[PDB]
Amino acid sequence: LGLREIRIHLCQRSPGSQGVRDFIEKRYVELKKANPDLPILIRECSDVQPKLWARYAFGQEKNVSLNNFSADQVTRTLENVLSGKA
Amino acid sequence: PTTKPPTARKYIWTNHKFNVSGTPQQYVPYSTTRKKIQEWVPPSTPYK
Amino acid sequence: GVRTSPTGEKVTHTGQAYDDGDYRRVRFSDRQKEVNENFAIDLIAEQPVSEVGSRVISCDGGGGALGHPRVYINLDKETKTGTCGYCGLQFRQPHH
Amino acid sequence: QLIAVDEKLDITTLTGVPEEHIKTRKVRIFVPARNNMQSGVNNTKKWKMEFDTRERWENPLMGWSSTADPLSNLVLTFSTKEDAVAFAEKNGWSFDVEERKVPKPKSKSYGANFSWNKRTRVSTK
Amino acid sequence: SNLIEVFVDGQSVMVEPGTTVLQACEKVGMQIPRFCYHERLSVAGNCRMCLVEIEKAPKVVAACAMPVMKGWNILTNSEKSKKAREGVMEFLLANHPLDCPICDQGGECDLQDQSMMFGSDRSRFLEGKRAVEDKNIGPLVKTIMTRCIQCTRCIRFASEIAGVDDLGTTGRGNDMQVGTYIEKMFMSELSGNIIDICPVGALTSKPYAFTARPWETRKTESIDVMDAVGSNIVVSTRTGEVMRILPRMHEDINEEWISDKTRFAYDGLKRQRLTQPMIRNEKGLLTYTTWEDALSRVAGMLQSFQGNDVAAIAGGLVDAEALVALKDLLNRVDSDSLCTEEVFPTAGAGTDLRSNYLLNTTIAGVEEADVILLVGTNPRFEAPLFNARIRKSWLHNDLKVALIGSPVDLTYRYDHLGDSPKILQDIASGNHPFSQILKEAKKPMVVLGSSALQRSDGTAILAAVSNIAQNIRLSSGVTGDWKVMNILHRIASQVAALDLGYKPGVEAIRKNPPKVLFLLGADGGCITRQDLPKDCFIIYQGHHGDVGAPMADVILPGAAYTEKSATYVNTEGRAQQTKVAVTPPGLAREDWKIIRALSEIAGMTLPYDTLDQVRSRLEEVSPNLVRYDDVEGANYFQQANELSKLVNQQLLADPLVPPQLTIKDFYMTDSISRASQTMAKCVKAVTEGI
Amino acid sequence: TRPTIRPRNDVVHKQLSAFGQYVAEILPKYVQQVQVSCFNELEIFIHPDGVIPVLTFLRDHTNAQFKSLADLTAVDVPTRQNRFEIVYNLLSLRFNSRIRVKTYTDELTPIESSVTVYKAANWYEREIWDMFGVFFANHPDLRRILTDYGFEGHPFRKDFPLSGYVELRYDDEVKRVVAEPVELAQEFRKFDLNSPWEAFPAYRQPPE
Amino acid sequence: GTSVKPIFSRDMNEAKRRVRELYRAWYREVPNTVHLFQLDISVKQGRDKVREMFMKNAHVTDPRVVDLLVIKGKMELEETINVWKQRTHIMRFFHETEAPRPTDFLSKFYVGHDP
Ligand code: SF4
Ligand code: SF4
Ligand code: FES
Ligand SMILES: [Mg+2]
Ligand SMILES: [Zn+2]
Repeated sequence: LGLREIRIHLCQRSPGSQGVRDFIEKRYVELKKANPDLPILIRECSDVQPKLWARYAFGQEKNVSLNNFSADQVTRTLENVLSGKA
Repeated sequence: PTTKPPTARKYIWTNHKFNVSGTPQQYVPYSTTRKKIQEWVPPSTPYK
Repeated sequence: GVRTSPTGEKVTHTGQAYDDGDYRRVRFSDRQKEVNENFAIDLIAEQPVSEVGSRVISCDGGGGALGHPRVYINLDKETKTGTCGYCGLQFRQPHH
Repeated sequence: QLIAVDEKLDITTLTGVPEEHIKTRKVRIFVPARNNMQSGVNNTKKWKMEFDTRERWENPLMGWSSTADPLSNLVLTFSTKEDAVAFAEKNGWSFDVEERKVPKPKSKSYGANFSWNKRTRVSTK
Repeated sequence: SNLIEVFVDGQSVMVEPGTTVLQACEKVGMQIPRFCYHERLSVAGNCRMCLVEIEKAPKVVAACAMPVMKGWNILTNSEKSKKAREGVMEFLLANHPLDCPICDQGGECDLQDQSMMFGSDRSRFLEGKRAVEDKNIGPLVKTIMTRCIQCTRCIRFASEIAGVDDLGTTGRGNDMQVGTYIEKMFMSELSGNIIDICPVGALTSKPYAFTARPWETRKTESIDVMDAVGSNIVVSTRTGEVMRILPRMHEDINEEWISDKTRFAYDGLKRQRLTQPMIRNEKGLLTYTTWEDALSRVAGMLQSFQGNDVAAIAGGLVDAEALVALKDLLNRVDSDSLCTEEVFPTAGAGTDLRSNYLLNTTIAGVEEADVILLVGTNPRFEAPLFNARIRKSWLHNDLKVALIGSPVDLTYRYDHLGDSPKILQDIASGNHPFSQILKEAKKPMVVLGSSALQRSDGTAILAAVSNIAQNIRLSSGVTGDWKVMNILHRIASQVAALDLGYKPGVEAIRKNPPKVLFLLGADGGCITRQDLPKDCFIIYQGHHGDVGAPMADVILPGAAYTEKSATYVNTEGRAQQTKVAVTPPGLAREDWKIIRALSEIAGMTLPYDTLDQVRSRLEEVSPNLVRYDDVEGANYFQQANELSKLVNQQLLADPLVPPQLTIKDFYMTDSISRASQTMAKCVKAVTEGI
Repeated sequence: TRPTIRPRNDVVHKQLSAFGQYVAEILPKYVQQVQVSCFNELEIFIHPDGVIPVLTFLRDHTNAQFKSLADLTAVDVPTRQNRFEIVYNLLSLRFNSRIRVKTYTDELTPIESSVTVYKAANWYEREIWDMFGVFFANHPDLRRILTDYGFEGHPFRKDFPLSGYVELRYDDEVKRVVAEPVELAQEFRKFDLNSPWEAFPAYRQPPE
Repeated sequence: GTSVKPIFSRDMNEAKRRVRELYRAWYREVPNTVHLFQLDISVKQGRDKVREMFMKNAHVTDPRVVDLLVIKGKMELEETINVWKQRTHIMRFFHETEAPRPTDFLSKFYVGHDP
């Protein structure tokens, strides 16, 4: 239940990563200022699919597809992961 | 070789030896090169 | 210039002798270790340096076509002698 | 009359190769790099297939170099990258393909050695 | 377009204006014979081997220097060209010494090959040959000048590429000689490339002398790890032994050059090697043991402790596979104390944004820059090929170069603004003329060395440099897609570890001293046992006996970079993989295999078993690590700058001083080069000339 | 030219070119190419379906009378889609001439057996099957000829290792000769002999 | 269409029928091989080995490859029936002098560098 790190894999120019690119361009700064001590790794994918990774205690990690999501849906998913949901 | 002796050289054997196979003088092959990889020697003193 | 190791094994011209704790020594038990006694480095070290009166000397190893390819050796440096890259003979210009 | 098979080519069961040297081998498909000691480029024309390097050890007698993988010297030559890829696939070998490297065209000018104001001017010939 | 039409043996060729006959010939797949021509050096035109006949032209021309005219028909295999080649080869071989059996160039000699291909088969020279005396230019390059053909390739390389004007010719006629005219050593970080460029055996490698022949060596294409440049190399092996290192042509990284540390430090791989697992006996001394016992002890100590009590430090020569393996192993213990020796500022975006710690302009982008500013770095010794590219663009593009830091010699002239770090603030505020110089530049470049970040005020320096870059961005407008912020690394393992989520620096270990410490090749001495509690369990996994090893309780012998197929990330951010040239010596094993075996022994088995699965895990963590030549990436300078404006840590009144000031500090910088006897000879030579 | 250079024979060159044109005209259904080499050797390239008709025509025609099969072999070129090049060498005693007929096949496409045309083809086809794995349809008795009993693989393929996969020794426990994976005390040393400079400009290929 | 020439079978069903006929022939031959070669194994061991060799290639889906495998099996059976093979050749199917090589990761890690 203890969140250790967040990984966001967005492709640079794929159509399906437009929402993730918009989120990172707009609200990533406020998201990082809300969690100053949380690793939020921004990495680039090849054209397969966008994904989000959350790593919990003792090496357990979960992944969720962010494909075709908008900025609002990405924000919803991130605030769900950062809180006691799912 | 009496009328035509061979050429004398300082490195030529002065005593001919026959086939020494089957005897304690037999040739035993071995690698003639040095050890290639040198291992690290740990210190001989305690560390605390 | 043969030399014996602290174990008694004759050290060859290439400098290889088994370590006292090396099991491969057992191949020489009841037998011998073949070692050539004419060390070439010592033999070539005994040859005198030839005095020649030219800046460039030619060496073919002696014997004409029975030697090595003929090379030409520069002898301008008085600090060191001119050595043949094939035979090891040494040449120098008159000094002193 | 023909039979119209519809499956990808696979001949692994007919080559007599042990299972170890089919599923655990990694072949590299590449154009060999020019030997930097020389300027000739005739050895960088074709594609090569080579296997992954395995263990070599000293022979207790004679100190020779010993091997246990039969594919340590096998090198194949191909005219194109696709031919090598097809050969590797039909033989069932996992492959890594490296794109061909070509030296870029360069602008050479003998008159640049003697420039009026540029730094390309040479101090010696 | 602007292309003109020429013919090579009657075949139409469309070439740009200024193209030489040789380049037009190579466009149709023919290589003109050459000795003095090198495509990366200036045109000399002295050897005359490239003489070729132009149709309807009585006199043959030099294909290397002559621009081709429109409508020209180059006759490359006519009688005139062949007879010219034969005459030139005859003149070249008239005085050449009969040294092929004793020459190291034999079997890979351009003179031999071009005599076999374009010359005659016999001699008609009936005179005596000339002999010249040898020159001592250092302990790296062996010199036998009788084999010299007076091509002048070495002089041009020294003048243009290495920036050292110590080589030249003395005398004239048949007595012209190539040398220094005085007893002087040609000691440079790029000095070893004159061996490669030399067509003949006049210049040869001294450490490599007499050991092997070219036809018996097996070629393994791999990647250099002696710095963060990631130069492509070829490892020459014969009968399971590494023989020498040769450059491999990569246009965007190193072209066809390598540094002297890259070329001559391979012999350190043969000394001070960890071959067997070791443990501590009852006397406190290291004793040989089997893998089972050492792994059982490590697994027991791992199961005993948990969480913050477990930590790991990564060294400078660590591959990504072992990095992710160790990260997973400590994550299954609920430990996040995965740290590197190299320090990067974590304040702000930190490691979250990849562009915050990358050479964003890329090495090939240096050739497009108009002005470059270097902050607190000595690129000549920290990244020799990056400095070589800087000098190349300085020579061919009149690049404007400035430096903040100690006034070191960069082999090119630059503006020295000073060493005080307050100059960064002065430039950012606009009180400096270089602020205007940067404002009016079309393609400005700012490079901050990772060595300057190894200071207590490193975050302040990064913030100031980012502020300078932001001022450039806002003032000069948007150039399109051009990146101004750049971080120059010096450690091969740093970028890969940062991509995986390792904490830069080793501050987390001083904040919470751990009971169990994993030294994954850490030989920097960042933490000794004085920084750790008593009875601390220290595990060192590596390949050399260096400062890290003798303070450990269990030693796990690993593989060197020439003994594994491993991934390394460049300063640019380009992932590259090495290949296996030889196998690890003795009982040493692949590093990720050691970590996976340890995880299985401790019961927390990792999900992967093969190298493809390790790379799939790498793709899961950071997908850029499986793109093996990609250098493209998204730019997030705006967010990083905004997050870096949050904290205002102060600068120190200390002049910026790079760790390497002279050549003597360049040779021995890591575990492999410290065990190298060739590097010891180099240091001895540069310390006292003699 | 003269003392050291091989002399030419234009008369045989024209005769062989004319006969190649003749054969190509008579059998357009199967002939794909006809070549004459500069040392006066005639080569005819055919489709694999034409193995029997072309050989029968060359044996039985009054103007051909190639009654002797000199040799039949295969060449392995891994870079081609059709791996195996099947070469027939024929001799005519009536006209004192030789001819070469060439076709192609891959690992799974059978080639028609020629034992009905030439009885000599029996063992040659057996050897081709043994060394390359090319199956010959309607062969009276097709089986290994050169390799050991139970031998796996086809040694003459370019991807077969030179030393193979198994080696033999006598084992005292089982009191028989056993086969085990190969280990070599000294590994065969691969030599890189090819010069980086081109030797023959007359064979230079387009740079693609 | 893929335009491929067959060897024996038009599709996989005739290939399966040929495989079954070859299996029947080998199953019949096994006791005679045990008697003639004076083998120390039992008939059950020989038939289990024949089944193992047949199931080794169970994944094949190409009828041409199946036909070639059947051809090779018939060649092997003809060698065995005619006593062209010797006892060493028959016993090479059992690998009685090769040590059992472990499969788990830890044992391979301990013994050497091979994956
Ligand atoms: S430089 Fe070349 S031609 Fe001259 S001696 Fe050496 S190998 Fe022979
Ligand atoms: S040393 Fe080599 S590069 Fe320099 S002039 Fe002589 S042959 Fe040319
Ligand atoms: S290559 Fe043109 S003169 Fe030397
Ligand atoms: Mg050279
Ligand atoms: Zn001599």
